[PDB]
Amino acid sequence: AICHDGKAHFPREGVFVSNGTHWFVTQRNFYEPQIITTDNTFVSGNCDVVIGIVNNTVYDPLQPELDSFKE
Amino acid sequence: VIGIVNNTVYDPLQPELDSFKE
Amino acid sequence: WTFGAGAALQIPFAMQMAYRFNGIGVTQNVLYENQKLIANQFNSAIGK
Ligand SMILES: *[C@@H]1O[C@H](CO[C@@H]2O[C@@H](C)[C@@H](O)[C@@H](O)[C@@H]2O)[C@@H](O[C@@H]2O[C@H](CO)[C@@H](O[C@@H]3O[C@H](CO)[C@@H](O)[C@H](O[C@H]4O[C@H](CO)[C@@H](O)[C@H](O)[C@@H]4O)[C@@H]3O)[C@H](O)[C@H]2NC(C)=O)[C@H](O)[C@H]1NC(C)=O
Ligand SMILES: *[C@@H]1O[C@H](CO)[C@@H](O[C@@H]2O[C@H](CO)[C@@H](O[C@@H]3O[C@H](CO)[C@@H](O)[C@H](O)[C@@H]3O)[C@H](O)[C@H]2NC(C)=O)[C@H](O)[C@H]1NC(C)=O
Ligand SMILES: *[C@@H]1O[C@H](CO)[C@@H](O[C@@H]2O[C@H](CO)[C@@H](O[C@@H]3O[C@H](CO)[C@@H](O)[C@H](O)[C@@H]3O)[C@H](O)[C@H]2NC(C)=O)[C@H](O)[C@H]1NC(C)=O
Ligand SMILES: *[C@@H]1O[C@H](CO)[C@@H](O[C@@H]2O[C@H](CO)[C@@H](O[C@@H]3O[C@H](CO)[C@@H](O)[C@H](O)[C@@H]3O)[C@H](O)[C@H]2NC(C)=O)[C@H](O)[C@H]1NC(C)=O
Ligand SMILES: *[C@@H]1O[C@H](CO)[C@@H](O[C@@H]2O[C@H](CO)[C@@H](O[C@@H]3O[C@H](CO)[C@@H](O)[C@H](O)[C@@H]3O)[C@H](O)[C@H]2NC(C)=O)[C@H](O)[C@H]1NC(C)=O
Ligand SMILES: *[C@@H]1O[C@H](CO)[C@@H](O[C@@H]2O[C@H](CO)[C@@H](O)[C@H](O)[C@H]2NC(C)=O)[C@H](O)[C@H]1NC(C)=O
Repeated sequence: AICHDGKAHFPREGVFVSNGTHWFVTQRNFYEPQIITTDNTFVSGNCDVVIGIVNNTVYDPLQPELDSFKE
Repeated sequence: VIGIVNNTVYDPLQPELDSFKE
Repeated sequence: WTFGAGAALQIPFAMQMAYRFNGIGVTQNVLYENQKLIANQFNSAIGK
């Protein structure tokens, strides 16, 4: 899973992988990394339960649009 | 549909948009 | 199950269990949150 803001994100359909520096989410039968966003994942619980969770940032697709909207 | 029921469905984007505007 | 189709691909057993749980229609968060209980139940069943 991924720790973003104190919440545990799990992939909707796929697995989290790391190429050494960055984290992506990809389907389980063909490597095509995708940026980890709220659409690829779903939240469940907090960071204190899962074993092996890792820190990372989860991009929010609505955030850039909201920023332009604010501007 | 037979058996449907009143209830409210909360839209996640609604609080974000309304909070931005307010 | 990968070794049943082609070259065996390593995967942590917890992740494999999440895959199986998703296969039986249960969200993998259930396992990732109850892993200790599932492991204890499996060990107890094997002992039995
Ligand atoms: C692990 O993965 C990350 C992500 O990069 C992506 O995966 C890599 C494995 C590799 O295939 C990349 O081609 C692929 O995009 C690697 O980290 C770097 O990420 C940046 C941006 O994604 C890539 O961009 C490259 O490096 C510069 C980044 O600014 C720039 O010269 C080029 O990017 C162009 O486009 C970006 C878009 O944001 C723009 O900002 C730039 O200014 C520029 O126009 C260039 O394409 C890098 O390829 C990735 N690698 C490096 C060294 O920067 C990471 O390297 C990779 N590590 C390993 C061991 O695989
Ligand atoms: C993912 O990120 C969170 C937040 O960084 C990690 O949780 C840990 O939270 C504490 C406090 O928010 C961070 O500092 C802590 O301070 C207390 C003060 O008493 C100290 O006792 C702790 O040892 C800790 O230093 C802490 O940086 C942070 N830990 C990490 C590794 O980031 C959470 O651990 C991260 N998830 C992982 C590593 O799987
Ligand atoms: C299962 O659910 C449906 C609801 O979609 C029930 O439809 C029944 O239709 C009657 C109208 O004739 C509804 O009005 C009430 O009926 C009862 C008799 O069940 C009557 O005594 C009342 O005075 C009133 O007219 C009724 O609400 C509704 N019945 C129920 C239980 O919901 C259908 O009957 C239901 N069947 C069972 C076994 O629950
Ligand atoms: C879910 O909620 C809506 C709103 O109550 C229900 O639609 C129906 O809407 C009418 C008017 O808003 C409610 O009164 C009705 O007015 C008409 C026109 O005057 C009249 O001919 C009817 O006899 C009735 O008095 C009506 O109560 C309301 N129906 C219900 C059950 O609340 C809709 O039916 C609700 N659906 C379910 C499964 O509860
Ligand atoms: C879901 O059902 C299972 C039944 O297989 C429950 O697993 C076990 O439930 C017992 C009842 O408490 C737990 O006993 C434990 O005893 C130890 C003694 O030191 C202590 O850690 C606690 O007092 C604990 O109660 C046991 O930990 C637990 N897991 C096992 C046997 O592997 C489970 O509690 C149920 N979960 C629910 C209803 O949320
Ligand atoms: C898998 O095992 C390794 C090794 O235990 C873990 O990495 C850490 O490595 C140091 C030294 O080898 C140990 O002292 C730590 O206990 C290890 N941390 C943990 C949590 O075990 C690695 O983290 C383990 N991965 C998972 C998901 O448990």
